[PDB]
Amino acid sequence: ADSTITIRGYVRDNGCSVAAESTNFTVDLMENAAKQFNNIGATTPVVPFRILLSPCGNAVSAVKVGFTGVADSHNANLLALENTVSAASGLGIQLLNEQQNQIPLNAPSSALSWTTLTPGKPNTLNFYARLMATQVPVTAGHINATATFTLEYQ
Amino acid sequence: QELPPGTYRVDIYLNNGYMATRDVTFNTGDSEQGIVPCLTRAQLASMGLNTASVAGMNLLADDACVPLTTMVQDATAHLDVGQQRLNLTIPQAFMSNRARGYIPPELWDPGINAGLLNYNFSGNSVQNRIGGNSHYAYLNLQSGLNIGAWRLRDNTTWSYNSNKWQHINTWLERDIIPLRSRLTLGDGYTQGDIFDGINFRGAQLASDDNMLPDSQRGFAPVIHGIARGTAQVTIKQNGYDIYNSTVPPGPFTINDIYAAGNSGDLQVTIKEADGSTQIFTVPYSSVPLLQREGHTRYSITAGEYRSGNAQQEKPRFFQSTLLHGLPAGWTIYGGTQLADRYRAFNFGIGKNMGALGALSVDMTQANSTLPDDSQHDGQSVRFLYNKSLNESGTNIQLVGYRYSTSGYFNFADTTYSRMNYNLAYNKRGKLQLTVTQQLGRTSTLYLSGSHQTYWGTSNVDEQFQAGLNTAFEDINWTLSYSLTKNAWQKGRDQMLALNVNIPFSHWLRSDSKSQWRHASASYSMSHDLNGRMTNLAGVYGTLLEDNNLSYSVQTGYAGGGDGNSGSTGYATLNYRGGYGNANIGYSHSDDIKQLYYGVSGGVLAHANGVTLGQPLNDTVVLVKAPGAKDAKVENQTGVRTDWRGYAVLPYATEYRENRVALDTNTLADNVDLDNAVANVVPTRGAIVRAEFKARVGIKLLMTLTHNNKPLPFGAMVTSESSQSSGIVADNGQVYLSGMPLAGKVQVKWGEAHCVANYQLPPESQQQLLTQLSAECRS
Amino acid sequence: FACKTANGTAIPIGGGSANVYVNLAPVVNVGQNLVVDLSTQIFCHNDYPETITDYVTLQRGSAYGGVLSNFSGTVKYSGSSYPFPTTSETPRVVYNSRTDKPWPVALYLTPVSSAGGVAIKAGSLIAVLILRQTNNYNSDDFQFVWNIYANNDVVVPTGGCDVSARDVTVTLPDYPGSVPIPLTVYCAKSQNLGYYLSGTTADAGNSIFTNTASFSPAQGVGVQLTRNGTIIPANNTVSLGAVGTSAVSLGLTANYARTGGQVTAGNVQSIIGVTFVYQ
Amino acid sequence: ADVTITVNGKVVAKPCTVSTTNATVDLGDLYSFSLMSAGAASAWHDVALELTNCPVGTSRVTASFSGAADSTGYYKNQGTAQNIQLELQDDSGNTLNTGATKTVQVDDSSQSAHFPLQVRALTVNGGATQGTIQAVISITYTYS
Amino acid sequence: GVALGATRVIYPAGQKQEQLAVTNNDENSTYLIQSWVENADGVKDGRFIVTPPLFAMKGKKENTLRILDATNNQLPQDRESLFWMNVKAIPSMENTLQLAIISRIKLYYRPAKLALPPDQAAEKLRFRRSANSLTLINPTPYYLTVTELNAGTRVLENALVPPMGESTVKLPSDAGSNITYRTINDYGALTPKMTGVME
Repeated sequence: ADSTITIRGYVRDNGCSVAAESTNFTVDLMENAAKQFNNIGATTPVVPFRILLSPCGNAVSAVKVGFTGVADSHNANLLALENTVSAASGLGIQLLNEQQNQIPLNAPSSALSWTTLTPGKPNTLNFYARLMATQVPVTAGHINATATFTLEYQ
Repeated sequence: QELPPGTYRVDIYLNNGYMATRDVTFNTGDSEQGIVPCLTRAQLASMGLNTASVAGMNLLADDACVPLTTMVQDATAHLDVGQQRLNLTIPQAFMSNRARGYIPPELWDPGINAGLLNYNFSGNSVQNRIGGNSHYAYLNLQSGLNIGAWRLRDNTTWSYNSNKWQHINTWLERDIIPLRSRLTLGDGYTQGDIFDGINFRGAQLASDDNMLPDSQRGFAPVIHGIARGTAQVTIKQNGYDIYNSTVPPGPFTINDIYAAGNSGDLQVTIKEADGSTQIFTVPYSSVPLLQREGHTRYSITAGEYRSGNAQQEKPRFFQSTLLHGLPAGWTIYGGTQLADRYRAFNFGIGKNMGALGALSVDMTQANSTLPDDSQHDGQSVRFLYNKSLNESGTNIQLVGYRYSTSGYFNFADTTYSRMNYNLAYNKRGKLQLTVTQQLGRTSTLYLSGSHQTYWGTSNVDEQFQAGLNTAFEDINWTLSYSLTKNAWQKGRDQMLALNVNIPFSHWLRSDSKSQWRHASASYSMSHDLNGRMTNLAGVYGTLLEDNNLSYSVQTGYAGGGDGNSGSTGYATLNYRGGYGNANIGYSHSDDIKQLYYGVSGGVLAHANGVTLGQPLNDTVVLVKAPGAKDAKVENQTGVRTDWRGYAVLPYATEYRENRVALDTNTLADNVDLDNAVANVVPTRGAIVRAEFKARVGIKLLMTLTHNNKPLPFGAMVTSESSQSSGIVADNGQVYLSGMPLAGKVQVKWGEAHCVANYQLPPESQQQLLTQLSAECRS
Repeated sequence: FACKTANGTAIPIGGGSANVYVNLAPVVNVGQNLVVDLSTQIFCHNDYPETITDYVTLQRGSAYGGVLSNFSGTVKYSGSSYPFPTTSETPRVVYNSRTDKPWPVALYLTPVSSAGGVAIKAGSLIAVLILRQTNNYNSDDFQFVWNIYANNDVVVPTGGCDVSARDVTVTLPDYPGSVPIPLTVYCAKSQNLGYYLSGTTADAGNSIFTNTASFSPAQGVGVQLTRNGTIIPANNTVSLGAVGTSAVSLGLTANYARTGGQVTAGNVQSIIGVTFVYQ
Repeated sequence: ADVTITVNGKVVAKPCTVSTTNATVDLGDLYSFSLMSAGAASAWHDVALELTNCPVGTSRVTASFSGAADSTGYYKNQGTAQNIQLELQDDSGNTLNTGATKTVQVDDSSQSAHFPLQVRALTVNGGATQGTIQAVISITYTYS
Repeated sequence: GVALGATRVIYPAGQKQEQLAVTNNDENSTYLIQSWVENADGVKDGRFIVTPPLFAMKGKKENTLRILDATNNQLPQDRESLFWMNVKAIPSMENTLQLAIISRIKLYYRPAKLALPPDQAAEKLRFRRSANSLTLINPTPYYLTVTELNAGTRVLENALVPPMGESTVKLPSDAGSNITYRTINDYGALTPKMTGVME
């Protein structure tokens, strides 16, 4: 043992890279002109959007996903659009999970469920978004809104 | 779905990926919808298609309708009016820059114009028992200079015994990016690839293997495959997945794959959309001379021969080695040497058999002319075999055998003045061998050696080395055995010794605050099987906070051999500071008692001024952060910024990304940064500025109110006094770094309005962050 | 008149004429150097002393032969010395006894060098001697030639001085030590000697002889010689003084010397010659 | 020439003096994010072994590295961090696994020579877990 | 693709600042990073100041978020204090719906010189089996993050038991018998599986 090279390193646990996908509506006054379908008029060609959790860390095994945003005055489970003059009326965006069920908007941390992830290999969460009518009829206008995706780690 | 044909202002997509939006004309052709788009060459090249991949596209006009569906095999297009988009499916074999880790040429930083100086003054004093004393002092001096893209260097040293300047090296290197090579002017050296290493002083244009991405350097099986439809290709090796990427329909080519010969064979699978699989395995074995398919390494040199001996001449010469990679694991090579009294030609040819192991065999003919004007012709052929890590753990790294004729002489042999170095006892046959064997989990057996024969004498050069390493948990059991027998001497010099390394790291808590976790004991006993036997116990480690100072204490005993015994003792200190290094060692061997001493360091002379630090190493990153003081650099041991706020990074890799990060915990309480982490991409021998804007002064959080209401979100705020600035968040709060004790504040959010002013109390100096409240003007 | 010898002898061919293989012992004598003393080698007897008497003389033209064919000297015939090569006839010697008596002849050489020497290997020609035999009975006379041959490798002196050995090989230690060179020079007469070195040199000072080694020589290493404590350069005459009968060692010592830059490991060898010159 | 003397000599190479007997390399902090993929490697860190005061007659120095290795071929990690190994190279682009040797020239002016090397962390199987990295490489010099 | 340096941050009592890496791997997507600190009730009570609280990241950038203390020793120092770090990322520029990304992690304010070591807290977890429910008791001054709570073969819900307190979970009677559990350490890894000790 004439000389010795000693190596000392430390691997830090990393979180996850979250890439969001901006959803763009098209519809073009199809349902809006016809329905007119009570307050449960949640019939709109769902636009599939995904939240990319990639790449992630090896510790990230389970997380608590949940949405927060500005609710509608009529239906609390609907994300209200921008209250502008050029905007529409009597509409509220509904958010659905991969199993096509209504996700509780503005829900606390004690209501959300643990979405188990894959440690290492990239994860992907697929969600849907459609329009639900609160008032009737629906006037033609812009469809802009804002929301917030909270990723609560274990 | 479908709409009547015509011009379409539609966003163009390439394999479900947006690119650009132009007016696309659709004509009636052979497809699904019965219509085909009319695109041009200039658009497809700016879309993702590599026009060089399609032979016959350069003949078409500038705005001619390219028949992609016919001219290009396995290519389909589709227009969709339902979502206003245009889906295309081009094979990835027609795309460029597929290499993972690829770095664009324009990102490469040529560096900054600055002077260079690297000192390393060492030497030792020996106190003999019977004889007297002996002082020695050797000072290094690596001068240098960078001018944009030119790198000047000048090596020289000074010596003292018990006395003048001796010159070493002086060159001027430059990297030629368009040629992907390097131009060396002055003192240099060639590669020992084909012909033996030659020291010279002239011009050399050789390809740099450092420019290529690390996922493309070295030989590796370039996997070619053709998929019918959209498939997902995955590649496994030794049970674990190594490669994974989805590919469009049509032919494809994978020229990545990190070189790992001793990892086993590749397992490729192409799972189609339906479920059909194309299972085929490609074996892996690599010889150091092999070139990857497409890679071309060359080395044209020209100058005078410079050895440094007084018994040698300075003849003119030329050397142009060339290597190229061919499909199916084939590799051709062989350069040519032309000189005044010597010439030589080489022919390579080498293939990766894979299942039988890679092999390359080249032959070099030489027409030499010895100093006595006696011509001698001859050839020299070498063999190079390699096999991957077998199932039993058999790793045949290299089996080499070179055979030269009786009339074969190297170029260096024809550079001497007198005959009787010798030209009547040239080397005949050399046999190299290096094989490692993994013995289970915690054991590895190492084997190596050489065997040289000479024309005339029946004498043989013999070297041999075998070492078995066992790893018991934390303890590393090392046992080696060497054997060196020269021809021009008598007796076999073989040494037999074992080493036991026991680190204290895994003996305590992993979170222990004791400095004993940074230490390790090393006991070794030696015996040359000829009377002499030694034994040495020693403990070494590091100290201080950043672990710069390296200590070592070892004492032992030696005796036998020829009747010479005595106890030993050694102590070494090696410190690396932010202003330079220092190394002092002391040796005690009863009869012999010496004392080592040496201080090295690096000096940079940039535009801003001068910065001290550790000894430079070819590529050095200059940190520029005026304001910081004791700023620790992450991933860098011993690197601290000076009092000015500047620093130098001795450790920097070329043609890759280097993360220059400053540890913000070590920053002053009156200093903050806009960005503490930056990346640099230096060329070989470059000096890149790593700038970090610092803010000297008090950090404060202001609450700006306008008309009994706080300022809106996203309101820009700039200081009149200092250059520093910030952005207003919620509740009209704004964080500012490096602010004066009192000064005017400018605010502008729409089209400036608000004008603030404040005067913090001088007593609030010993606070890292004070909060206040102010108003505006209009 | 029949002759013989004990050591080697030769074979008679073409009648009474032949060569002769004899032992050599050349010693440096004052004035002239002795070559071969045939008075202790060849013995001749008369088979009929009481009926006839044989007379033998040495004619002119008797000179050396072979490599010594260019040298001169003297010849001791029956106690008296005569110029060699002989320019005239020499007195005759009576041979009338059955007892084998020696043939009193000793060839000498005239010194022309200081302490030079020529090597004579076993089987080479030495001298060409012309004899003449007569008798008292009748007037029958005939001439014949006796050539001289050596049967042992021996060096013959050329000057008034000689050495202990002419080919000595000394071995240096394992660097950078030194070893003494055993070379002594004796003289039969007080002379003013002066030897100088010659051979292949390296440096411009001509003090470092190149490493003329055979198998895998070293580099940047040469051989330098010294006496007492001073460097002895090439082509520079070193004086001894007045060398007497006692052997005087030159006092030389072989040392290692650095010629160029880098010092390649390997064996070292340098062949250095020396020539003597009278001062 | 009257007397020709042949002088035979012999120059052997003698051991130098090691100045760096315990050089230590700290990789710092790595993320599992960076070494998640298979073949991913950390940045290089230049390390050099300085050998000073080489006796006259020694122009070449050969160093023989040695250590423990795993199934990948590179040096095994004795730390808690799994699925991660260590690679050793020189300033030429050649891997120096547990055994391979390297020979360098000695500067005759300063009577010393060094070994320009480089060290990085890498993973073949991918997915480097959180843990410590402990690695000790043994090496013996052979002068010539 | 915004990513945090770690999944949790421990704040030693007495320290001035702690680092946190916010890395964006998207070369073109520009984000606006916002950050703050909530309490155990999820309300920004200004106990921890985040600097910088608002900044822009143009392309593939990186920055070091330093978190300052704003308590001046006015919190319970016998056990840990629960806080929540929130890093809000806003995509910077058609009837579109732009989403916001809040990366939410925990924030343990650990007092200086505590009694029981951190690693010796996961084995102190006690239980209370009764009816169709299970109570987890944590006497330690540490926030035990319990996960993978397997009651034999059945897998139960995750739970975070406060220090010197307790927390109940759902437990079906149609489950196993022997209780096993694993905890989340201070580094994000998993402590070895243990045995449930009720009462």
